[PDB]
Amino acid sequence: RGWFDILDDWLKRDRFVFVGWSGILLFPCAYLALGGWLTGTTFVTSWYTHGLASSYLEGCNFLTVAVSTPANSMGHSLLLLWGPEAQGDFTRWCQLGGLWTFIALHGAFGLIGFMLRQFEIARLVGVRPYNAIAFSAPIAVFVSVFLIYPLGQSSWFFAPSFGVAAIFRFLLFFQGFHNWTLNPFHMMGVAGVLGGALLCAIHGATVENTLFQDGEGASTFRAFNPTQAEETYSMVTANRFWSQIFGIAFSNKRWLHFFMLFVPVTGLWMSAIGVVGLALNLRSYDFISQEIRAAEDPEFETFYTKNLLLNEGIRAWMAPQDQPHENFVFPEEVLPRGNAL
Amino acid sequence: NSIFATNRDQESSGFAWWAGNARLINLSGKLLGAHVAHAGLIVFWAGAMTLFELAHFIPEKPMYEQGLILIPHIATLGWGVGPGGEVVDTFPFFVVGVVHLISSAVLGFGGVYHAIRGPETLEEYSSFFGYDWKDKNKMTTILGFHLIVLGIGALLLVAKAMFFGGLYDTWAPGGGDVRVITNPTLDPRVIFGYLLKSPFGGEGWIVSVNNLEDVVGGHIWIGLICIAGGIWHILTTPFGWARRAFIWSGEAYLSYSLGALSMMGFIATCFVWFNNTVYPSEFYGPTGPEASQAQAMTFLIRDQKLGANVGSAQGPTGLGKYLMRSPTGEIIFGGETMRFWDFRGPWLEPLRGPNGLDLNKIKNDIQPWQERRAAEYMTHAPLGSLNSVGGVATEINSVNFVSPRSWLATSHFVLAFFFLVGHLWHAGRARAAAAGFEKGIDRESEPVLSMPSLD
Amino acid sequence: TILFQLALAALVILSFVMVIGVPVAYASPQDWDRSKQLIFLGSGLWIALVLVVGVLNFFV
Amino acid sequence: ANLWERFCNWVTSTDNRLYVGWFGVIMIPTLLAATICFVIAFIAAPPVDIDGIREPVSGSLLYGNNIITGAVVPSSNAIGLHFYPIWEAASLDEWLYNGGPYQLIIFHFLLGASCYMGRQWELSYRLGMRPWICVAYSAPLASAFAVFLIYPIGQGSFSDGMPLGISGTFNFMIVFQAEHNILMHPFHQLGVAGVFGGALFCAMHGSLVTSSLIRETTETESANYGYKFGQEEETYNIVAAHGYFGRLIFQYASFNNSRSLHFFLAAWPVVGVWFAALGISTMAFNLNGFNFNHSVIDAKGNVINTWADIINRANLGMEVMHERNAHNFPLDLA
Amino acid sequence: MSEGGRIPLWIVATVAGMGVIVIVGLFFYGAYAGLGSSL
Amino acid sequence: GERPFSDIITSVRYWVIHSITIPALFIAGWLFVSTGLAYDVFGTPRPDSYYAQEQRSIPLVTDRFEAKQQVETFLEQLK
Amino acid sequence: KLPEAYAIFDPLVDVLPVIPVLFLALAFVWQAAVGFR
Amino acid sequence: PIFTVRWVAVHTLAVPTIFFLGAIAAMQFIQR
Amino acid sequence: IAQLTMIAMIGIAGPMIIFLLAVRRGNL
Ligand code: CLA
Ligand code: CLA
Ligand code: CLA
Ligand code: CLA
Ligand code: CLA
Ligand SMILES: CC1=C(/C=C/C(C)=C/C=C/C(C)=C/C=C/C=C(C)/C=C/C=C(C)/C=C/C2=C(C)CCCC2(C)C)C(C)(C)CCC1
Ligand SMILES: CC1=C(/C=C/C(C)=C/C=C/C(C)=C/C=C/C=C(C)/C=C/C=C(C)/C=C/C2=C(C)CCCC2(C)C)C(C)(C)CCC1
Ligand SMILES: CC1=C(/C=C/C(C)=C/C=C/C(C)=C/C=C/C=C(C)/C=C/C=C(C)/C=C/C2=C(C)CCCC2(C)C)C(C)(C)CCC1
Ligand SMILES: CC1=C(/C=C/C(C)=C/C=C/C(C)=C/C=C/C=C(C)/C=C/C=C(C)/C=C/C2=C(C)CCCC2(C)C)C(C)(C)CCC1
Ligand SMILES: CCCCCCCS[C@@H]1O[C@H](CO)[C@@H](O)[C@H](O)[C@H]1O
Ligand code: OEX
Ligand SMILES: [Ca+2]
Ligand SMILES: [Ca+2]
Ligand SMILES: [Cl-]
Ligand SMILES: [Cl-]
Ligand SMILES: [Mg+2]
Repeated sequence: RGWFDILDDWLKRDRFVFVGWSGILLFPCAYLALGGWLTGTTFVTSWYTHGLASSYLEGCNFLTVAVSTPANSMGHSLLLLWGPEAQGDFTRWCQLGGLWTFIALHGAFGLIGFMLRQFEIARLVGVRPYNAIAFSAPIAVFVSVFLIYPLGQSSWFFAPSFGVAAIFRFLLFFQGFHNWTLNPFHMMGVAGVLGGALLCAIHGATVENTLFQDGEGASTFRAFNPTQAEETYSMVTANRFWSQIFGIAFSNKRWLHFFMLFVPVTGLWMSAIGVVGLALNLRSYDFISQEIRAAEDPEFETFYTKNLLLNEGIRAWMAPQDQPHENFVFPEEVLPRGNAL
Repeated sequence: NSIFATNRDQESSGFAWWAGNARLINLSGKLLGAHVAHAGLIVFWAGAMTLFELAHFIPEKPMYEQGLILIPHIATLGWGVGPGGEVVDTFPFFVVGVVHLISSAVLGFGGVYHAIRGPETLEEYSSFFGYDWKDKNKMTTILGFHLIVLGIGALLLVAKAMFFGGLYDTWAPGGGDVRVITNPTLDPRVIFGYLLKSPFGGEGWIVSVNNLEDVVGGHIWIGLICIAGGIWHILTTPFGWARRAFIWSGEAYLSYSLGALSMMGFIATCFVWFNNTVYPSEFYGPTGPEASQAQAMTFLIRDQKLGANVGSAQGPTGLGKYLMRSPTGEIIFGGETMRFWDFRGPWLEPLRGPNGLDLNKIKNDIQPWQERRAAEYMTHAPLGSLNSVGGVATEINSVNFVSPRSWLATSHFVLAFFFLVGHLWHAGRARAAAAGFEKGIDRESEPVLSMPSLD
Repeated sequence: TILFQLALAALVILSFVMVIGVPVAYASPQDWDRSKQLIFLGSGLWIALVLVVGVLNFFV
Repeated sequence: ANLWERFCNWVTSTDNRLYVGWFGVIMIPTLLAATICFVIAFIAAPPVDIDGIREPVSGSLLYGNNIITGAVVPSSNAIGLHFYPIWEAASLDEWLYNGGPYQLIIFHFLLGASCYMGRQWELSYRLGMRPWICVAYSAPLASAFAVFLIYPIGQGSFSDGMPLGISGTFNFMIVFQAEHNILMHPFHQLGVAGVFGGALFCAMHGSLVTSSLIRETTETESANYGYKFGQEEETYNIVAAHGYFGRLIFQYASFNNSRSLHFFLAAWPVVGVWFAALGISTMAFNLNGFNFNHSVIDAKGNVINTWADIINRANLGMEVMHERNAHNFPLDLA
Repeated sequence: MSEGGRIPLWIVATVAGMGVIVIVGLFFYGAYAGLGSSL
Repeated sequence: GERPFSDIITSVRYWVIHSITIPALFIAGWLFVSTGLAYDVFGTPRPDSYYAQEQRSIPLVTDRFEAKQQVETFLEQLK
Repeated sequence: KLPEAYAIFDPLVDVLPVIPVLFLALAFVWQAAVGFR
Repeated sequence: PIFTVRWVAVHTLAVPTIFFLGAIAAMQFIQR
Repeated sequence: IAQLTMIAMIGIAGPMIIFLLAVRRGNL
């Protein structure tokens, strides 16, 4: 038997950590992404790319450390260690933000490896590959947010930086500049996430509160057997309860579980589509009819125009430090401010 | 021997380790142990925390600047302090602390005794100390002893107020001071008046109690009420209507107490956030409303010094910049602090007339001590970060400050909340367990299968 | 008196010994009769030292 | 058969298409009042002086809003926490100007939703179920209490409660960030882990059970026909499911006890969302998110900004702009 | 010996656990001293 | 088809090995920082290397292809 | 500060308040020792 | 010298982790 | 040092009780 089959046997042995052909892509990329992140957040600055301290070494904490995007002047350079910016100098590479592209690109190929792993294992065990299908949502999110978005903008600088506070800054930028909460694609995303968390909770609670008494213990976990043929909870009782409480109820367990896949996965896909528009500044920023009325009528005020005033605050107050390559100087007298504050 | 040999395992008790304490429900001796030892932990904390506070206390600096919550309780009872809440003697704080910490050794001793050495169940040992949760008469008797004990505790506050030095009175004439209460309010129209008042703005239910006479008198009523109720419960057994209304089990009783403690915790939260009588701002810092009012006072003072006619200054919206009307006409401070016009505090009340803030008094009678107190309170508003950076959320690092009022309101809200969740958890479980289905649905006898279809 | 500084150090040391000692005695299978004797002795000593520290407080 | 006894039997009947119950006797009228007032106000209410500065904000559709910008607007800052029922107003016109609908709706709603929660306990008891679905629902309920009642209480006004509308919600959230730096608060962080985790585990569970459905149908039909309501046997192979997941990660990170699995599905989002609710409810008393503004300083004393300092600039933008006519003094203290 | 069971798992757990608490405690200390302390 | 972790981590062999290796890695990490080598490997500023003495503007990279040189210049400008 | 006679005990007084927390943690050491049976 | 996949897997994480934690422990003593 | 020593002593005590009882087959 040939070397290919011999390699295939070995790759697919049942061991504590399954490897597979997929593992050849997944393990190195995921390891380098995760270790890239730990390495930059522990040791690496963002002084030359952002004017920011971003590592434990400089004094940041777990909330404030980040691996930051490269400077805007890099554009969408791949920023390869050996490429023409760092020219093979590891220290300069770090200082130029090359760990950001390192982690984004290895992280992207690692996600591809993970989903291929999901396919490979499902094929080996003989189950349908719905888990891999469901994983397309995290992938759409990663790709639209960390790749497509900065690719439509001026440079990687405007991608999210990998860090807790840095991601918060990304949220707030999207509010002030994109009005992203107004976007119906974001709103569908919200619905899928909160509706998914709702489904997760209500189903988990429902099963646990319609269990059949299958033991004498007051702690009811031991009364389940992985091999038992019988449902562990009553679908008929659960259905009656929800029909009477809420008006409708699941009656079909396969539909129920398929819907649990459908909701959060669809939500994440929709939010990704909106971010693809935001790559181009194709926002849902305004309602034209509102602005035409407000411009002509200084007594007309809604929560929509209140939020734009907050956004104008955000852009003017945050832009000079957030976008240092622009060299903004905004004299105090031009800053928008309400009374007193 | 065997690891399963004792009754302290899932195999014997029917409860997993993470529900370990439920094994105690019918083991009155080990249960007494758990309780006494827990009470020891509460006492130990009161003692050790007080001494930690004292070791850290710079007595001339305000307490509220120093992350203290226990010294302010002792100070409010009149111990250790003089006019304006100045700390005249730290020894009573030391005493309170040491005596709790010594008492905790004894409760801890007794609790460890009962928990691991003494008799597991008390019933064989004694008909007085033994009990059955289902014995309604014995349940009301123990409740009754405890009611009498609580009644006594309330009379001890009255004793302190009336006979043993008095209480710190922030409203005391001529400035805040320890005062002996000689004329407690006993008129039940006043005392139960508080219980019937709305909890909404400008009313504030019992949180609005604003003088020590009412506080002391209310504790005379509570003391007697509780002692009479204790006797009542020792001499009676539950009426039929009550027998049919409740679930009679240890877990049911636990659930009732959980709902009660939740309610009390939410009440405590409101008390410490709004009340500046039993939580003196000299010790706890200004309330949110107080500090907002104080800002308006502060700029009213400053601008008036510069020549502003504060009564006639129109602000940008048309309402008075410093002074405006509440919705029922009272003259009140302007700007966002219009929401806080129900605020009442001793630094402010001298500027108040029958129609509200009085323009002549504001023009003529503001004293430098009012100015200093409004400034202090405005710059100690209860805003601050989790890491104790004082001020608004955009403030730079510099001042180490979170008001005790914020620590105490947030802690008790979190506790009251989880206690309501505990109440629901134990009330639902106790109902399920009394009816016999807490372990799941009988496959052989599934009640829904006997019901008609909904449609 | 500042022997105080030792009567307290006594009580503190004794305390640490009871805190380990009492629960180990109570759950130990063997010499309970002896263990029980010493626990009365620790307890009486402890109560004593607290009264001592108490009274001596007012001298140092 | 007493008339009262017949009534009690009907109220607590397990045979009503929708269960009524004693909690239902309060829930039904209070929810109907909230809903009807909400719907009329959302369509037709005139502008409301939310910030008590005689600057009315239009919330309703007929007064120029669409679905996204419309709201029932909070009661006036001049009201504060005062109780403002219709009968305290001189006229419906005054009640409307001052934001009366908002009080009426939120109070009936909170009572009605609290009774919804009791009703779930109550029906569980009637059907011989275990009692804790209502405990799971306590999480979103707690979150509603936080934004409609607890926040107003700590700040001293219902004008600061969350508006009843889509844009008004975003307004509430942005002001909240400026005033509490909620993003940097660990309880909101636990909330996020709860809802992203809930949505992840929802998808994961759904996909794993779907992956392992036992073949009962042909290709030209929906697999859902392979399960019949009330069948005794399980419809998927839990052993295949676990065999897959244990290999995806490693054997021991996979749940093989379906009771443990379903408990974890309940507990994760519920606990995270109780923390979210406690975030809003303790930020109500101004114990705020972490503040690392200027935490990093160089050898000379120069501030070296971190991402926290950038967040702080965005916050300042929100702070100085919101309620642009309401503040006369330098500090926003509630 | 590669013999398992020689050191009880509860002692391993307690000691590793205290190790974690100590390291994390040091990190919290560091939030108030030296770099990152604001001082 | 391999030994359970709890057998391994409760064994004398494991602890004999790891009582050397764990403290050794821990100490090597400690010295990577305490000797200052971590600054030089990653090009991170020490507390006295964010700014030359008077300047208050950040050494922001503004040129993609001579970014290497620009950083070098910034580093020389630290007197 | 504590009365000055007691000053030597400051470092101990500083650790005392945390002890109640060590009791919760102790429950787990214990349970691990009876194998969470 | 016989290694397993699991052994390799555990050590690629555990070895840098300890090294990093020593590094971070040291950083707690840096003063500006 | 004084603080860290009290801490280590007080902290050791709980585990010591468990360890002692375990060693002498006590009533754990
Ligand atoms: C599967 C594992 C894997 C994958 C997919 C990647 C992927 C990547 N690495 Mg990572 N890397 C890995 C493992 C991996 N790495 C490991 C184990 C290490 C530690 C040594 C690294 C260390 C590392 C560093 C330090 C950097 C990268 C970078 C990159 C990126 C650019 C790579 C590149 O341009 O290669 C180019 C080379 C190839 C694509 C090789 C292809 C060989 C072809 C197929 C041969 C052609 C044969 C042909 C048939 C002959 C015909 C004959 C004919 C004449 C007749 C890319 C995202 C760079 C980056 O991230 O910058 C931001 C970067 O700086 N990697
Ligand atoms: C306030 C917290 C508290 C209290 C007071 C108790 C009390 C008790 N528990 Mg519960 N428990 C708790 C929290 C608590 N537990 C927590 C957080 C968990 C989850 C980890 C459990 C899980 C649990 C289970 C699974 C079981 C108990 C049981 C018990 C009882 C018997 C314990 C025993 O036999 O020890 C044996 C242990 C020892 C002898 C070791 C030493 C114990 C002592 C008390 C240490 C004292 C230290 C202290 C410093 C002493 C100084 C004293 C000084 C004054 C002289 C006892 C009354 C058992 C039961 O119900 O009995 C029927 C039982 O099976 N518990
Ligand atoms: C009512 C309870 C309460 C309140 C309001 C306070 C308040 C305060 N304390 Mg005291 N204290 C308490 C109990 C309390 N403490 C307990 C139980 C201990 C023993 C550990 C202490 C020991 C203590 C010390 C040693 C010190 C204080 C200090 C302080 C101040 C600083 C607080 C701080 O920075 O926290 C930081 C905030 C935290 C650490 C966050 C706590 C959040 C918890 C972990 C989450 C809550 C979860 C909830 C309870 C339930 C989860 C259940 C769910 C999973 C189902 C502040 C005045 C300091 C002070 O200034 O002294 C003068 C100080 O040095 N406290
Ligand atoms: C609620 C707390 C409580 C309760 C109900 C009990 C009840 C019991 N204990 Mg236990 N115990 C406790 C706490 C408690 N103890 C504490 C704190 C300690 C340490 C001092 C002990 C140490 C202990 C031992 C060593 C023994 C008992 C025994 C007993 C049994 C008989 C007691 C007796 O003979 O009464 C008659 C006693 C009196 C008439 C004296 C009462 C006077 C007291 C001291 C003062 C009353 C004033 C006031 C109410 C105090 C309030 C304190 C408060 C501020 C905290 C009974 C089961 C015995 C038993 O288990 O037999 C096998 C036994 O040997 N106890
Ligand atoms: C911890 C304190 C406590 C506890 C747990 C109990 C428990 C009990 N009592 Mg006792 N009681 C106490 C203190 C207590 N009592 C005191 C101090 C007194 C003296 C006044 C009494 C006097 C007393 C009498 C005269 C009676 C009881 C009875 C009972 C039993 C039935 C109670 C009941 O149905 O309440 C539930 C209350 C109702 C069903 C009535 C509805 C109450 C409304 C709807 C609630 C409104 C309050 C609101 C939510 C918030 C408060 C503010 C308000 C003032 C506006 C039960 C065993 C009865 C019995 O069986 O005795 C043998 C009985 O007749 N108690
Ligand atoms: C980048 C790069 C690379 C690589 C690297 C690597 C691979 C690394 C790794 C690294 C690592 C691998 C590291 C690790 C670290 C770790 C850490 C630092 C940890 C920490 C932790 C902690 C701190 C914990 C905490 C906690 C939690 C989490 C929960 C609860 C409990 C506690 C709190 C304890 C190379 C050479 C290729 C090339 C160039 C670039
Ligand atoms: C049952 C049980 C439990 C519990 C237990 C408990 C809870 C106990 C308690 C305990 C306690 C609660 C104890 C106490 C102790 C105390 C003491 C021991 C004290 C002492 C004191 C002293 C010594 C003093 C000193 C001093 C003075 C006098 C002055 C000032 C300074 C000083 C501080 C030095 C557990 C969980 C484990 C589990 C198992 C079972
Ligand atoms: C000290 C004081 C005072 C006074 C106080 C008092 C006089 C109090 C009283 C209190 C009271 C006098 C209370 C009462 C309470 C009650 C309650 C809390 C009730 C409850 C009930 C329940 C819970 C029921 C339930 C149910 C129903 C409804 C139906 C059937 C079934 C059952 C039975 C479950 C004042 C404020 C002046 C001032 C300050 C201090
Ligand atoms: C007042 C006083 C006193 C007292 C004392 C006491 C009362 C003590 C106690 C103590 C204690 C009471 C201790 C305890 C400790 C504990 C610990 C240290 C623990 C830890 C734990 C852990 C670490 C865990 C871990 C784990 C396990 C075990 C299993 C599961 C998993 C885990 C990992 C979580 C004295 C004498 C000093 C004198 C002075 C005065
Ligand atoms: C990774 C690329 C996959 C391509 C594999 C092509 C294998 S090639 C294949 O190998 C057999 C034994 O190995 C030989 O016996 C046979 O003659 C040859 O055609
Ligand atoms: O109303 Mn709604 O927002 Ca609570 O901070 Mn103050 O007031 Mn007003 O300002 Mn910012
Ligand atoms: Ca047993
Ligand atoms: Ca220096
Ligand atoms: Cl606004
Ligand atoms: Cl203002
Ligand atoms: Mg530091």
